[PDB]
Amino acid sequence: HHQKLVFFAEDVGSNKGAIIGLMVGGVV
Amino acid sequence: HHQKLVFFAEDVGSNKGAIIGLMVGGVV
Amino acid sequence: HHQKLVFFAEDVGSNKGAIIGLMVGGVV
Amino acid sequence: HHQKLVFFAEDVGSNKGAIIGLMVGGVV
Amino acid sequence: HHQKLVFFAEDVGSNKGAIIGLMVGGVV
Amino acid sequence: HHQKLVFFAEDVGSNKGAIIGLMVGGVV
Amino acid sequence: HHQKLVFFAEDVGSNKGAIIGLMVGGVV
Amino acid sequence: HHQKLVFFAEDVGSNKGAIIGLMVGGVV
Amino acid sequence: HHQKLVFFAEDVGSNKGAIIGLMVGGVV
Amino acid sequence: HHQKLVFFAEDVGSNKGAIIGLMVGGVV
Amino acid sequence: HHQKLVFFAEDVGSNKGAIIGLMVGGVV
Amino acid sequence: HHQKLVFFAEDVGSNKGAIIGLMVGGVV
Repeated sequence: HHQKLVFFAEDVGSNKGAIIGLMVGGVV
Repeated sequence: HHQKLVFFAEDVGSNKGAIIGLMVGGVV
Repeated sequence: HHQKLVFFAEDVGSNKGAIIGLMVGGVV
Repeated sequence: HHQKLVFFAEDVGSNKGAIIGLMVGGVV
Repeated sequence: HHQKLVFFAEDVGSNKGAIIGLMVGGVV
Repeated sequence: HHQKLVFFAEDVGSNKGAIIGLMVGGVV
Repeated sequence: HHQKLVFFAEDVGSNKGAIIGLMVGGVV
Repeated sequence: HHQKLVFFAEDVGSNKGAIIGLMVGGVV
Repeated sequence: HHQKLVFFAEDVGSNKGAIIGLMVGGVV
Repeated sequence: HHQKLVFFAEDVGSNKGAIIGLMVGGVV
Repeated sequence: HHQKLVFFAEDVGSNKGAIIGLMVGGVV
Repeated sequence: HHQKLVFFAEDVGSNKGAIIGLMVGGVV
């Protein structure tokens, strides 16, 4: 009477890229 | 009387790309 | 009467990339 | 009557990348 | 000959809510 | 000869809600 | 000779709601 | 010949909420 | 010929909430 | 010919909340 | 009547990368 | 009637990288 259960979870809400807010430039 | 169950989940709401807010430039 | 259960979880909300707030530059 | 249970968890909310606030530069 | 410049940025990639990976329960 | 410039940015890629990966339950 | 410029940006790619991957339940 | 510049940045990638990896429970 | 510059930054990558890895419980 | 510059920074990567690894409990 | 249980947890909220607040530069 | 339990935990909230507050430079 064998029995097995497996549960797995990966990469929940991580930032593997970039999140950048503001960029400004140039002569004035 | 064998029995097996598997449950899996990956990549829930991560940012693998970019999220950038504002870009401004040029002479004034 | 064998029985086994496994539960696993990886990478929950880490920052493997960059999160940068402001960039400004140029002559004035 | 064998029985086994395993539970595992890795990388919960660490910063393997960079988190930088402000960058400014240039002549004035 | 007056001149003024202002630059501002807030809340770049923070987690003000929850990021939870796995939930399991019940009799077996 | 007055001159003024303003630049602003808020809430770039934050999680104000929840990001949850797996839910399982029940008798077996 | 007055001159003014304003630039603004808000809520770029945040999750104010929920992002949930899997739900399973019931007797077996 | 007056001149003024201001630069500001707040809350870059902090966790004001919770980041929790695994939850399991119940009779077996 | 007056001139002034200000630069400011706060809360870069701190944890004002909780980061908890695993929770397990129940009779066996 | 007056001139002034100010630079400020606060709360860089401190833990004002809790970071807890594992919790287990219950009869066996 | 054998019985075994294992529980494990690693890398909860550490900073393996960098968290830097402000950078400014240039002639004035 | 054998029985064994193991519990383990590593790297909870250490800084294996750098946490640096302010950088300024340049002629004035």
